[PDB]
Amino acid sequence: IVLPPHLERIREKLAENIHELWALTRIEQGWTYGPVRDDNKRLHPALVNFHSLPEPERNYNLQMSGETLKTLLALGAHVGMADEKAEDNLKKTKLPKTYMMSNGYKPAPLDLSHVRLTPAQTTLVDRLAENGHNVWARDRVAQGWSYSPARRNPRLVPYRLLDEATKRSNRDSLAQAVRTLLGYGYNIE
Repeated sequence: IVLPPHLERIREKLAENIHELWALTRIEQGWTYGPVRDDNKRLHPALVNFHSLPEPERNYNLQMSGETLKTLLALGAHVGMADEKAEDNLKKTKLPKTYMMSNGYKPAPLDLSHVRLTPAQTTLVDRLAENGHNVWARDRVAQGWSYSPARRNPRLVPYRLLDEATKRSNRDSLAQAVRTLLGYGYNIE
């Protein structure tokens, strides 16, 4: 079931904030920019503005954001605009210059400190995490979705096989995705 047209804008904004959060998480752990990945020196080429990612990487991120939204809908959630003023009123987290990369990129995820999941929303985050298509893309160090010798990609690790710490990282990523939607003024019921 394709993503409804009225959720296409939020698919883009969601992917952008997920990238900012991912980049922050990496930079906290000592990662810095370089054009070729180096896991010993912790250099990563994705520590750039979202719009400056290679098109295939941007497209993958948009696909993953869209599949969070489609999985919410498959779980029966009602997702719709409720507060048209919320987006204008959003602010970004202002990090110190110690978070800026050599290319001038500094992450600026949304300040969602005011957002509080309702019980039904907490339950939807839990059901997203437990859904059979949820994976940890271990090489991307990120939550993602897998929707369709060796056919399967073992590096997309099903949630049910993760150790507790990585389950917690995966679930928290989905919590921030849902809180991002709420921050932009969507109700989720």
